[PDB]
Amino acid sequence: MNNLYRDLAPVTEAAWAEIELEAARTFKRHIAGRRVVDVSDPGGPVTAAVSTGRLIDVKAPTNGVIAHLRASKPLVRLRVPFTLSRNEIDDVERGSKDSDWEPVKEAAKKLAFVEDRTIFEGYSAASIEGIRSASSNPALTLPEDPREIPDVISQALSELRLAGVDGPYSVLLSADVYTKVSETSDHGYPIREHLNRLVDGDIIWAPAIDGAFVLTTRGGDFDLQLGTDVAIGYASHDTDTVRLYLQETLTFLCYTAEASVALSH
Amino acid sequence: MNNLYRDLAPVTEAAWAEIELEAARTFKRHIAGRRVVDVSDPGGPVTAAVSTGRLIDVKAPTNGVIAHLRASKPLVRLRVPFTLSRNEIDDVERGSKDSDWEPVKEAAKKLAFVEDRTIFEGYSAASIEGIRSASSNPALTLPEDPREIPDVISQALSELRLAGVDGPYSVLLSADVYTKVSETSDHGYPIREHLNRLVDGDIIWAPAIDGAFVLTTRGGDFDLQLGTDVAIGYASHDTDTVRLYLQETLTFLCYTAEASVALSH
Amino acid sequence: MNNLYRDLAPVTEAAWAEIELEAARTFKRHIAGRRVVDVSDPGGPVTAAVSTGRLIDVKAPTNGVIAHLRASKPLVRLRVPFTLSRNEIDDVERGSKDSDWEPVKEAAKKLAFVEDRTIFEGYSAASIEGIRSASSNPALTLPEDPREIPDVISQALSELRLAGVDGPYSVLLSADVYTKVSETSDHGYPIREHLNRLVDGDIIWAPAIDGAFVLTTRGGDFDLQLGTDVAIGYASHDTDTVRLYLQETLTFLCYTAEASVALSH
Repeated sequence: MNNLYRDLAPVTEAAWAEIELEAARTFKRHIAGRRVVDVSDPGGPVTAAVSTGRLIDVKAPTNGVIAHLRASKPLVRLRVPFTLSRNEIDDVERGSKDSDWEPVKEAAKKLAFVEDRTIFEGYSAASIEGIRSASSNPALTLPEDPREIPDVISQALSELRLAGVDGPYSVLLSADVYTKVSETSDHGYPIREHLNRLVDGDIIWAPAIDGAFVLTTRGGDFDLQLGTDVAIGYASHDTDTVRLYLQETLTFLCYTAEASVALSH
Repeated sequence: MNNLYRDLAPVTEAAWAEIELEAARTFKRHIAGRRVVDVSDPGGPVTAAVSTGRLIDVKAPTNGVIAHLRASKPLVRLRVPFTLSRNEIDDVERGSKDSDWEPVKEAAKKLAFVEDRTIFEGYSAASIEGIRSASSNPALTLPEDPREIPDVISQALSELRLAGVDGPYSVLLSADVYTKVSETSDHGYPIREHLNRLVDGDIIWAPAIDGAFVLTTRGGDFDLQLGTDVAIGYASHDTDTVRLYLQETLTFLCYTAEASVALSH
Repeated sequence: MNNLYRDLAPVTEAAWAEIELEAARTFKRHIAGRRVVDVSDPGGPVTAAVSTGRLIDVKAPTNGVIAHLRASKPLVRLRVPFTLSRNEIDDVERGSKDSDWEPVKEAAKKLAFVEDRTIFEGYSAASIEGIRSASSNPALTLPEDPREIPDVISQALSELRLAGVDGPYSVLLSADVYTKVSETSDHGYPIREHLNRLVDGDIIWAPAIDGAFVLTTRGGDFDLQLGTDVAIGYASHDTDTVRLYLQETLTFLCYTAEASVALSH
C-alpha cells in the first residue's frame, strides 16, 4: 500500500469510480492556472524541493574556503479533507445514480482555488511568489463599467508588446469580472466576445483569482512543479460516514517577470 | 400478436406506412426533451419500475431484524386515442396523396406535449418531479421585452457557472418566447440569433413547456427511462371509422439538481 | 469491493469458511418455503421491484390522454446483525474445532424464520400478502388431538381436489404440530407417517409458520423473487468482537389463490 489507504476505506469500487470522476470533473472545471502555466510531470512522493540553480552566501567553515548553499524552493502539500455519507456509497452499488457527492465537489473546488491562488496571488508561507507580485509590468485597474474592460485589456496587451514578449496571449478573468463581461453586451455581442477577439488565446474563467490577468502562453515563463498530482486518500470512517481527503504536492516558479500583466479593481 | 392489435385493424399496409410516417414526423417535430435528456433503450412491456438504488425504512417483521424497502419509480403508460376516417385509409391504396391524417398529427402532438411537460413541468400523479422543481439553481423571470431575454439567458448561464457544471448548454424556449425572439430583431439580427450566439448548444423550440429552460447537455443528469417507445395500436372500428391510439411507457429521473435553470414569466 | 466489506473484517479465511458453513447449514435446516415455492435466480443488487404486469388508474396530465401507472411489488431487504468473539475467530486458525458460532446460528435461524413468515404469514409493510391470506380455499382448524390431524389433512386435500388443482401435495407443519405428530403414534406408527402416507409430496418441518399448510408443488403458483440471496457482511469490530450481519433482498408473490389450504389452531 501507499499513504493513500484506499484499501482500508469502506468504499466500493463503483463508488470509488464515481467519486474520482466527480473530483476530476470539478477540479478540471474550476482550475485555470494549469491551462496557461507549464505543468511538470509528477516527481513522486520523495521529491521535496525544486532547485533554482542559484547560490546563497554562507559563512565559511574554515579559513581559505568559500562555501555556498544550493538554493531551492520547497514543495507544499495541500490537503482538503471531506466526509461522505456511507449511505450514498452503499447506494451506488444498488444502482443509485444521484448519490450525494457534494462534499467531493466542495473539496475539489477548494483545492482548485488554493492551487490557482498559489499560482497567481502567491503563498508566502510556502516561499511562493505569485504571478501578480512577480510581474515587472505595471499593474492596471479594471474599470467599474464592463464596456471599458476591453480598453484596459488592450492597454495590458500594449504593455506586453512594450515588454517585447511574444506568443499567444490569454486573459484570465475572476468570477465577478467574467460574470460582468458575460452578462453585458455591446453591439449585439457580449463583452467577453470582444475580449476573445482582442487576443489570439482564450478567455479563461478563473473564479479563484482577483481582478484579471493578461499573460503570454509561449511557454517557459510559468512553471508548476508537481511532486504528486491530485489524489484521493482515506483518513477514517464511522458506521455512517467516511472521512477522505484530496491532496497534492506542488510549487510554482515564475521565470519571466515581464510575461504577465495583472489587473485589479 | 402483441397488445397492439394492428392485424385486427381495417388499415392497409400503405395506409399504415403513411400513418406511421405522419406520427413519427409530428412527434419528432414537436418533441424537445429527447434532444437534451438521456433516452434509455426500451425495456420492454414487462418493465414496470426503475430502481433508484435507495432504501426506505419500514417496520421490522420480527425483533432483531432490520428491514428496508427497495425504492423505485413507476413507469406511466400514456395513451392518446384518435380516430381516422376509413374513406381516407381506403383512398391511400387508390393513389391518394392528401389523405386526412390530422387526427394522427393531433395525437402525436398531444403525446409529445405530455412527454415534454412530464420531463420539465413534472407529473406528480406518476411520482415524477420535473426539471423545473428539481432545479436547485434559483429561478429567473423572463422580461416582457424580447430584447432583454439575452440578459436573463446570460444570468442563467452565470448561475450554471457558479454551480460548477460543465458541458454544452442548450436553451429551451416555449412557443410564446420562441415566437417573440424569432419575430424581434436587434442590430439586423433576430434575438434568437443572439441566444444561439450565447450558448454553444442549440436553441430548442419547446411548445409544451412554459417560460424557458437553460441546462447542460453533458449527460448523466437527466434520464428518460423508456419501457416502450411510441407505438400505434388498434382499439375498434366502425364501417366508416377506425379508432387507433398512440401510447408509450416512460418515467423521467433527474440526477443533478444544479444542471438546469428554469425561467418563468 | 461490494457493500459487504468482508475484506475490512478482522476475520480469517478459515474462520470465514466456518462461519459461512454454519450459516448455510442453519438456514437450510430451518427454511421451509424454498422447498415448496419457486425460487427465482438472484436479480442483483440493482433490482428493486418486480413487475406484476397490471395497470393502476391515475389522473391524466392533460385532456384527451389516458395515463396508467405500471404496478410492481417492491423487494424488501432484511438484515439480521450478529456479533462474534474475536477470540473464537483467532482460535479457528490455531486448529480449534469447537468455536462458538452460536450468534451465526441464531442469526441464520432468525433470517429463515422471517423469510418463512413473509412467504406464508405475509409482511404487510413490504406489500406482501402471504399464502395464508391469499388462499381462496376455506381455512380449517387443527384439532387438539394429534390423532385427528390426518382427518383435517384429508379434508384439506379434498378442498384442493374440489379446487381442481393438480401436482404433488406437500404438508407444512409448525414446530408444535410437527412435534405432536412425531411424538404421538397410532397402530405402531407415528402420526407423521400417516400424514406422509396421505400425500405424495413430503411433510415439511416449518418452525416459523403457525398451524399447518397444505399446498401443491406443481409450480407456477408461489414465486419467491430474489434480489440477492443470503450473504454475510461486515459492519464494525472492536478489539475483542466483530459485528457482522446476514442479509437478503426478496419479495413473495402468490399467483394461484386455490393452490393452498391454511390450517390454524
